[PDB]
Amino acid sequence: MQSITAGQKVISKHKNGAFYQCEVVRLTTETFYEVNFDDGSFSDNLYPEDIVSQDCLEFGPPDEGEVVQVRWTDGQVYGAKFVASHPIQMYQVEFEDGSQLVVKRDDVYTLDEELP
Repeated sequence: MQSITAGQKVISKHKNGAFYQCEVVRLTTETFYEVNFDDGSFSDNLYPEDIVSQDCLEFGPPDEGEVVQVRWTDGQVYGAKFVASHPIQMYQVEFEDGSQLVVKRDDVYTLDEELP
């Protein structure tokens, strides 16, 4: 399948929920953290700044297995153990209204292809 490059016109969903033509402004790598909470539940999509026991933006990820504290979706702090750091290629897109999103490869379509 096709690689997508910066400056290409593509089709993707706007924040309102409908597909429009947009432009790829830049390619980015986003780094997600994976953790096992103390109750045994698992998260695969934490950001580095969500670790509140150490400064991961300045010093990089925890060691595999390391005890951490996490600021969660409810705004509370929970104990966890660090599992892994998972980098993903993403695509910053811009619509005619000036709005922007950062999205996964599977959310972008070429002008020539059938939707969805």
